[PDB]
Amino acid sequence: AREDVVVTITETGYAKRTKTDLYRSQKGAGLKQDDIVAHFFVCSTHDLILFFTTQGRVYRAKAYDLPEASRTARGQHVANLLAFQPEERIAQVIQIRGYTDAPYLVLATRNGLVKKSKLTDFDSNRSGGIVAVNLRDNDELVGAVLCSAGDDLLLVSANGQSIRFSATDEALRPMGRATSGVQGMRFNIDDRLLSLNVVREGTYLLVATSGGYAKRTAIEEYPVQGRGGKGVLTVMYDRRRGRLVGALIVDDDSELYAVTSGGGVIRTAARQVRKAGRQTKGVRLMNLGEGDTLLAIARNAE
Repeated sequence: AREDVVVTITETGYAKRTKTDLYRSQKGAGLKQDDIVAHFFVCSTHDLILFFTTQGRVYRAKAYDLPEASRTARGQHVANLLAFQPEERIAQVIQIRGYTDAPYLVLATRNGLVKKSKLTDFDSNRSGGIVAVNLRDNDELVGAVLCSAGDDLLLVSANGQSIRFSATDEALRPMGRATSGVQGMRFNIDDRLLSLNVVREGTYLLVATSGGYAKRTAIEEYPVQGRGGKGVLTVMYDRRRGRLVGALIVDDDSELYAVTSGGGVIRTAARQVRKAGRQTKGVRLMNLGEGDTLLAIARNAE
């Protein structure tokens, strides 16, 4: 059947689809990570869902390949449904209509590498997973975005460095799938890449530390620089406050979850998080318990 569906993927990696009309009619333990809707796509049963993995592969599924379930169900674990390799996990999910939807796919790795490929290079029904990037043994894929050569990309590290660069074809050449990435950001041994995002106007980069200190900064405050540098600070670090646990792009109406160490999952909105300068320390989340710490922040996708 060809139907309009809502595809939901939880933060924990469980997926399902629900007919749009049914989803709209549907609904003592507290919130848990399975309740976090990480991805929410209103699409067709016949559209494609691309699952980029930590091992640098991409698995495709038509939305009809995701099981039908009520809004309340978490669904089926994607790694199990799509026969991922042992220990392979979801890194990012992108819904597309077809392979001409954007000119490029840009990927980013834990170790700060980036790679652009033509989106049509992924138009293959070959086995389950296809290689999207060649990774070294101690690297992992962390981000994947659709973009054009007219876009800027933002990379953010756990130690609070950020780099924004223009993803022109001169600066970031389109490359093959089964090749290594090029340097996106340079950082210390003790650092790692948290996120990759396409810059969009009117948004904010919301950062939060393990100590629970959060802030959001207008995207304009991130300077455009050459790919591969150390970038600039996006937080004022202090040992008492901790490293970054999350770096998300939000709008004034974005809804979020704070995953605490000792109090489960708490709801927060971007509007609850203080707007401040790029090199500011952040403000402790009010709802975070005293002595509790933050494990992660997650977007509430709907």
